[PDB]
Amino acid sequence: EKLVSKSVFPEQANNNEWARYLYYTGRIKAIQLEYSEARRTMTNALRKAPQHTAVGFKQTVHKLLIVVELLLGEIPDRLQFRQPSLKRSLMPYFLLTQAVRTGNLAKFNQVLDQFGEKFQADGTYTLIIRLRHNVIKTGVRMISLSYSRISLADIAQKLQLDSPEDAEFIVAKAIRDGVIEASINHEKGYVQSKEMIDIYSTREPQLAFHQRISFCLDIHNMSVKAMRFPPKS
Amino acid sequence: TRPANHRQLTFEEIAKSAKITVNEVELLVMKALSVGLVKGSIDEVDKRVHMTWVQPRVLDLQQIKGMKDRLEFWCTDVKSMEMLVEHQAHDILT
Amino acid sequence: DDEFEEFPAEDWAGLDEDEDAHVWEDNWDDDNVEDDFSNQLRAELEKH
Amino acid sequence: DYAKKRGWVLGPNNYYSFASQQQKPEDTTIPSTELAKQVIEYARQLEMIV
Amino acid sequence: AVQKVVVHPLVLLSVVDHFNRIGKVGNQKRVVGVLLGSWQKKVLDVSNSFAVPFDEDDKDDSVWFLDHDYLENMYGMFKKVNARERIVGWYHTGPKLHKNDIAINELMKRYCPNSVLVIIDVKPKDLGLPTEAYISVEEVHDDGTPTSKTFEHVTSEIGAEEAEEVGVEHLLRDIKDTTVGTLSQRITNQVHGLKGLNSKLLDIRSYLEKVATGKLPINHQIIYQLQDVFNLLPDVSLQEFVKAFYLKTNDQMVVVYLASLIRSVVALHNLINNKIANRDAEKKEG
Repeated sequence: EKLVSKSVFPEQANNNEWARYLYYTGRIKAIQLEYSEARRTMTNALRKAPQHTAVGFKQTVHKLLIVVELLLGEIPDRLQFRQPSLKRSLMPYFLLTQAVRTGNLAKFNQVLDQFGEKFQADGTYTLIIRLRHNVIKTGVRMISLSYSRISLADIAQKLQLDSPEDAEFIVAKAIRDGVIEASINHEKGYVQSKEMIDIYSTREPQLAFHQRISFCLDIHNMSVKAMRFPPKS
Repeated sequence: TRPANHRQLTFEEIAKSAKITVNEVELLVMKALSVGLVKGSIDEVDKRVHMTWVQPRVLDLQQIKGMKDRLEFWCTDVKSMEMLVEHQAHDILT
Repeated sequence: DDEFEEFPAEDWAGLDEDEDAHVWEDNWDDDNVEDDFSNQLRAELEKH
Repeated sequence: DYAKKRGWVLGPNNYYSFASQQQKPEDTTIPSTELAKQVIEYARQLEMIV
Repeated sequence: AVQKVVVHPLVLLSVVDHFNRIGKVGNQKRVVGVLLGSWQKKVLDVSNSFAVPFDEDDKDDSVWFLDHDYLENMYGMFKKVNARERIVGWYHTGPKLHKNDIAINELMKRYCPNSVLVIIDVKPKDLGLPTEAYISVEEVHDDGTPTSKTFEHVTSEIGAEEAEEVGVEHLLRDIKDTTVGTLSQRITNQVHGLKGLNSKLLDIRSYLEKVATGKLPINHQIIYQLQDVFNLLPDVSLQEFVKAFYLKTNDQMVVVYLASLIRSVVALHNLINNKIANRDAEKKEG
């Protein structure tokens, strides 16, 4: 972590060396607690790898991406799992997600135990353990997305929890983490989700399009620079 | 008198500075607009009124200075941003 | 190319044959076990 | 004492405001100088010889 | 009322030649002549000019001579050469409006009642058009009471026929920068307009200084006009206006972004084609 934080990656490398740097930085973050940046760097890497070869590399990044997203309370998409190059290499993770959605600690324990040595071999076991105590998070994010205001007692009923104070506390910690956007108000006893703000009216669109325009002009300058007219070679 | 930024009166203030009841204020401003003294509108719902412009009125030798100072601010702004444009755009337009 | 031979692929020891090999669209919801929707409607009506 | 240490208003008994509004930033002023520089730079890169 | 007055490059160059010839003759600071042209339903058309001997007393602005007999003779000869052109007004090369102007115009007003005065400065220290047009009208006051004749400014521009355009473009080989692209629409304006606005505001400020310091009297129509000017200035802190400005800037950006994507793809394609051509040339050479 110190080494990476101190040296600077040159901005002109291959696709492959960029992919390797990105994988290692993603792994190092995921091992620490900055999940979101790890997710982002990983997806950049997977989007920068060679298309055809590197079956093992794709396997590596995909399994780590699955684990990190799960750790983030989102649900990774099912499209990949049936891809031929990663079908049988992720069955552990397929069962794992089937478990994380319909959270059943019995099923989570069954799958972790059975496919245990494999997880350890991958080099992730620690993270899947970090998940096992965060299975609730998916449910609370779902409850927030679905409801614009719910009573805390309703949350307790929905999460198969003990007295509604436990759910109260979990929701408060969540909103603290930033996974959900809401505001708790117990004097009536309901957690209230925050409205939707208009992104366009702000200045975000201008910034995004400016960045992309700069990239395009740079592409052009490079492209016309690369030309060599050697007919007088 | 109200500064240009605010210039959004309230019925109650009309009634207190004209010695009229709030109910009969609206006709006063309605007429003022009709004759051609001030342009604007009325907000009966909120009991306010927006005056987009007031008839020109002679000014003494003090408000003349305020207007001149505002013109100085204007000239300074204009030069600043003419310079910004020229400098940032030098290479192309030499 | 720069084949990542450094990284290993998955072992083919077991390589069990495909159970059904269906390829339509997968989709996430298909895993859930529902209760024969008609049955839920009938139970509702019985309970009203 | 702990409430005193933190920045809590200490309202009615067991009633302290956390100021979750965060000032609710709504003011906007149209930052222009940056935008003008951005646009002139687009034009520069567009017309220079590369 | 004249909605617009169009002068022709030949007229401008002829007035400059006139001023050069008299100054070479010397002992003058202004020149006076006529202007020939026609009308196109309120869109004037000045097309030609000739001289008219004139002299003035600089010290007192009530002595002047203008040989109107010369004007009539020259009108005869020019009308013999070109019938389609009739007197339209008169011009003079003094920097800014003089006091005699109403006197001369009332003299000229016999030859053309709808006579417009066109001043052609021959030494432009500014960034703006070289001509100013003025039409004499009666002005009735609410308090200024006596009704005099004051000049009302009317829009003016420069226009040319194909022959004049050809000639001027030929002579303009002393400097030339077309770059119709963004370079022109950013040198011809933005900078130019800001410079002109600054100069105008500075003139207003000089006059305001002079009035405030007592060097002049107070004029009430000017004060009312300036109050209206300051009342027009918009406010840029209204959420509605900020919202609208951002919306429109965003649309403009999406279009420029698409344009740049297009350009990048085309340049890459050109690089690929050049690379393939080089490779083929090498393989054939090897």
